[PDB]
Amino acid sequence: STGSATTTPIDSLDDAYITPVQIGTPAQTLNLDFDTGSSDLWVFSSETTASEVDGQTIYTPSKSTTAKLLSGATWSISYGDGSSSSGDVYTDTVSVGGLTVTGQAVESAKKVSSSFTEDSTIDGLLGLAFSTLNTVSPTQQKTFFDNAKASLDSPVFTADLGYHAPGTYNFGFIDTTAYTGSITYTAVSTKQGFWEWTSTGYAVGSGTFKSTSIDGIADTGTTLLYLPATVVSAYWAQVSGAKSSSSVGGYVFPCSATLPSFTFGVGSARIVIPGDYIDFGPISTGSSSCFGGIQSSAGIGINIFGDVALKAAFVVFNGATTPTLGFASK
Ligand SMILES: O[C@H]1[C@H](NCC2CC2)[C@H]2CO[C@H](O2)[C@@H]1Sc1ccccc1
Repeated sequence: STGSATTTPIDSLDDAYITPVQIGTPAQTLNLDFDTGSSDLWVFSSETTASEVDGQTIYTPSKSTTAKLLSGATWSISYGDGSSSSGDVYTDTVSVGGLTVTGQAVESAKKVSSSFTEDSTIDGLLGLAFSTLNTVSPTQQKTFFDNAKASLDSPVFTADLGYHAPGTYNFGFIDTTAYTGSITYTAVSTKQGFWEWTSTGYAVGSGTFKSTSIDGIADTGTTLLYLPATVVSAYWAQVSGAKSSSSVGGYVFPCSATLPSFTFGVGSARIVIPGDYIDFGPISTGSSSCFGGIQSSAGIGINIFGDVALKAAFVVFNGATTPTLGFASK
């Protein structure tokens, strides 16, 4: 089997991407944030505290003839930005782009934090990291990919995120028309539950490539590119007037600037992030100070190849017995 679904930016800055997902019988379609940095599939629901729902589409398990409460099961998660959600668990039928999993754990939110409430465009998350990170207690549950894997033509999924444009998530096959040149595969460590790999270095604009190992995670659920302070300083030093602002919470730059590209290494291959991918627009409406799309990971504990990096590539999440990651230009 295979599946193929279009993923769409939630706003003009590509702050996140949403992908339609069918849950239950009859289908209830929710727009979920596919997140390769977490392992819970959770949704706004009929159980979510009413004051914490503000325009999201909800899953109503009582209207699904295939929904079954998973007795005694609860979940609770918190993300890097300090947002969180929690609730109870159903199993139900879940389909993505024509690929169907029966008995998928669908984690129904009873509570969500303010950031989730305030984002009307995201109805929940679909985790695609390793199932060892799944938060369901007392019995940990499998991700959609882990449940689908054995049925797939090939045990893989691919992320092809667009810049200011729709893109695609494919399950079970590699669309050889969706990239240029070859896909370069690189080793993954699953020891922290992430698609964790080591980039071979970087360049800023037309500058010389610096060979240096950068361990980080391929994370579709993180908007920006978070890298070591040394690397980030080298990037922003090439932008006149750019500075790290403690008040704003990172590097900002004059909106009149032309940003240089940023290249990262995948083995001997190179992925080039165009400068405009690194522009996240005015810090507040009407400001001429713009927020940068490359930021320091110093306060995080891990480097994160988020959407700013991934959208510059066709990315293969290879879930073979020994997982690997593939990157191609496009
Ligand atoms: O990019 C943000 C995400 N924003 C959601 C998007 C709709 C706007 C969420 C999910 O994860 C964090 O908060 C990351 S920042 C991060 C920081 C430290 C560690 C990991 C990630």
